[PDB]
Amino acid sequence: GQMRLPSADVYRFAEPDSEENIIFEEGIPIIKAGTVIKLIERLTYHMYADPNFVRTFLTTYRSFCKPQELLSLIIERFEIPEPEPTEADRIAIENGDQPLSAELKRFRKEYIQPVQLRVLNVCRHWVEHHFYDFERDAYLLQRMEEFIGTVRGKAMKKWVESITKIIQRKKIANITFQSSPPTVEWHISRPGHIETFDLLTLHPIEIARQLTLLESDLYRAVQPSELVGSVWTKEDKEINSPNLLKMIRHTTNLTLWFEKCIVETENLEERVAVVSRIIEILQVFQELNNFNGVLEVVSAMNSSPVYRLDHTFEQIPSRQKKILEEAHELSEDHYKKYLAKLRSINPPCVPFFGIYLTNILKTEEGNPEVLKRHGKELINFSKRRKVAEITGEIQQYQNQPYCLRVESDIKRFFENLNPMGNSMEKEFTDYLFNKSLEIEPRNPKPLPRFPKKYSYPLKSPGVRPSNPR
Amino acid sequence: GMTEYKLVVVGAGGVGKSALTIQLIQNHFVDEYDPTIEDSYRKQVVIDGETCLLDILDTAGQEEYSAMRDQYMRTGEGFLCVFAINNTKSFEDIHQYREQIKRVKDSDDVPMVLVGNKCDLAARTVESRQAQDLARSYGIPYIETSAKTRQGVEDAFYTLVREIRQH
Amino acid sequence: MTEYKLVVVGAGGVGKSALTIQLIQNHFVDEYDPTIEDSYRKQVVIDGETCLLDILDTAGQEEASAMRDQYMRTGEGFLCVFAINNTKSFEDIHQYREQIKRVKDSDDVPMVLVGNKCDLAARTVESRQAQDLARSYGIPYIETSAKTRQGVEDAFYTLVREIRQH
Ligand SMILES: Nc1nc2c(ncn2[C@@H]2O[C@H](COP(=O)(O)OP(=O)(O)NP(=O)(O)O)[C@@H](O)[C@H]2O)c(=O)[nH]1
Ligand SMILES: C[C@@H](Nc1nc(Nc2ccc(F)c(Cl)c2)nc2c(C3=CCNCC3)cccc12)C1CC1
Ligand SMILES: [Mg+2]
Ligand code: NA
Repeated sequence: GQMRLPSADVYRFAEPDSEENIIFEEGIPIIKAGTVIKLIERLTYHMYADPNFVRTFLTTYRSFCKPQELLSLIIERFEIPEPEPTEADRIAIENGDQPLSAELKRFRKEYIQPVQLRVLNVCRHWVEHHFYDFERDAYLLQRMEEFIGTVRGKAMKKWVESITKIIQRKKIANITFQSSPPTVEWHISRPGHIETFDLLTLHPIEIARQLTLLESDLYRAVQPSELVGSVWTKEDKEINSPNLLKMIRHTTNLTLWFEKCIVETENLEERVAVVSRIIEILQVFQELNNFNGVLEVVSAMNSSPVYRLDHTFEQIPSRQKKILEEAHELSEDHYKKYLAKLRSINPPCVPFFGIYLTNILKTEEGNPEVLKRHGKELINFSKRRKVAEITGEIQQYQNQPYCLRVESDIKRFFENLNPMGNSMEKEFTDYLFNKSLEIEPRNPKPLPRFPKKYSYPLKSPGVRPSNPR
Repeated sequence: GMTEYKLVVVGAGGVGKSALTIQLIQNHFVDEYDPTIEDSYRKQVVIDGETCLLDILDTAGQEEYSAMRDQYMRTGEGFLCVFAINNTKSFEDIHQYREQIKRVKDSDDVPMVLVGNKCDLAARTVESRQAQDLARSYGIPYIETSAKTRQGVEDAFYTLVREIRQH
Repeated sequence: MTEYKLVVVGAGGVGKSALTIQLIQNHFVDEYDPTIEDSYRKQVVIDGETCLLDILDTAGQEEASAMRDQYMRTGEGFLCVFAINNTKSFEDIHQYREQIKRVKDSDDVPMVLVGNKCDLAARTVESRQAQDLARSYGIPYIETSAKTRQGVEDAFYTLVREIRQH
């Protein structure tokens, strides 16, 4: 038979499942909704582990339970009463013999020890992967240290001592590869001559590599805490989502820099060379699976100042038109081809973050926080699972590092890129559009001629890499 | 067969803009949504007895990618310009959204509707007369919608389709 | 994209977590933090086909020994890990092999025998002894180092191939 349980009056997590406290989706069960007590019971269930659920719960729980209350509840879960001696044990003791304690030993082995270990696994995951709760609430951290530091008894000792050390390390807080990274490539600008760095003087291969390292680092820095609760859209977004916003502002700045490079090149022949070079950088972004970089270029070519430049577009070589068209088509039909490509490539990659943001926001906005059933309000956990499926996909692509060497001067050049200067956005984008009208006026105005601005060769070195001994 | 209309929702973030398309495309009567579901932004409807397919682009949440607005707007034939009736800044943003649409479409007469969205019970700060006056100065319809009761949602999209049909 | 459920099992301290984190993050973990149960995901192209690996990293400490049936039921293939400088961990392999076969009620479960810590000179389990055991199970034997990455992709991706052809 099943093990008997403590009375639900002394241990709340022994209440029977019912539709008034838990609802399952239609081989472990998947929870659609439940009370917080039932969610925590199943988070730490005696029959099976559910590591995905631990991640989902710890990522999303603050929309229905405060961190201080979660700790109180899992401590309550941990403190399981042991059953009293049975009739057979009683009779043995009355005769001066040692009882077999069969039911007690089974309850310890099959209920208490698994539940307690799974509570500690929640604590371990909480500290290792969601430590911001403790950074933001020093008293919560004190409570966790005290709880872990006072767990007695030998069955849990190895993990209690380990978790104590993990907490202490987190308070005060290296890559190996299958091969060597390729050699850094140089064109007109030579190493150390940062004052000459520009779109056409750096090597297009190395522009794409160094932007990919920068954009990969920005992608990898975004934590789920910046996404849950749609906080990057709210009034405190600069406080709650700083790494995400830094990532987006880089993408915006690079798109605007590409546009500025194009329209400030007034001579048609030179402007064709600029556009061709940007499409070569796009080709290397594609080769590196840097889809953020691909879309930086695609957004620039779709912008009002650039898209209208028919005389420039006409002179783009056919093979480069085909590269740009293929990249543009990734975005068509609500990013259908992009989504299929992301799911087919071999990482490392840099995803485009915008689709994730829209899907998290719409999942939050389009589903209710609670479900009402039999007069009770149950937490709608299916909604949180859907959000955590998206944050889990994000995290999966944050693991793989690029085997590319940083060039510190090229990195600093792109870190400090500031195409808008001190201008406000409307000011600056109006300037770009008026430049576009100057260099290629609306028909039937005649096309003017403009002097060259570049004194160095415009011929591209191409984007196939070189390899000396 | 049937005509497909490519519609684009634009407007300030953080003030419930996404509720407009969610409530439309939703199972009207079950309050649930998976936006990742291929063609959860397509809906077949009958407007004035003529069946058509709506394809709605709402990039809610991507507002900080400001240099992508041209790309997204370029996909559309008609536009819903949305502000929140309790956020005056979102209302003041409308002029620049409309100017940007006109530039992207290279036309002074782009089918569009102005939508005032009631996203919560916080106090209204944009009166309907102010929004009607703005819409009239542009020559476009004004529709008010609730982000919670679905009121006005069908009217906003069907009015825009009528603007496209009568362009 | 096919999904594959891999489970990493073996005695405490043999390097199950270090192997998994080397595969996932290209990082070697120096600390010895005993695992309760962890799970990782990895998209990777293997023999020209994209798949999604779900990797369950399990507890080797004996105090968790009564909690294994639940993860053995879900797993589609098993990395059976011992350390080549720890003869007791090698003797523990057969207990994992027998429990997996019982739980899954099958003589034909995808498995790979992994001898980890092969960067260390002071070996106490000879390759021949491990290879003999692997042949008796019908499975390959791969020596690995979570520290240097030697053999790590080979071990995990060989297991994928055995699930794929199961
Ligand atoms: N030299 C060397 N040390 C290794 C290697 N793999 C793991 N270690 C070290 O061995 C120790 C235990 O590693 P760990 O991955 O935690 O082992 P585990 O099998 O996951 N232990 P548990 O079963 O308790 O979760 C750590 O100090 C780790 O750095 C290896 O290939 N070489
Ligand atoms: C592949 C590319 N497609 C198109 N691009 C561009 N232009 C353009 C693109 C890149 C440039 F570097 C410059 Cl300079 C220009 N115009 C187009 C037009 C026209 C617009 C306005 N007049 C009529 C003709 C029509 C159909 C497609 C395009 C897409 C990324 C955007
Ligand atoms: Mg481990
Ligand atoms: Na206001």
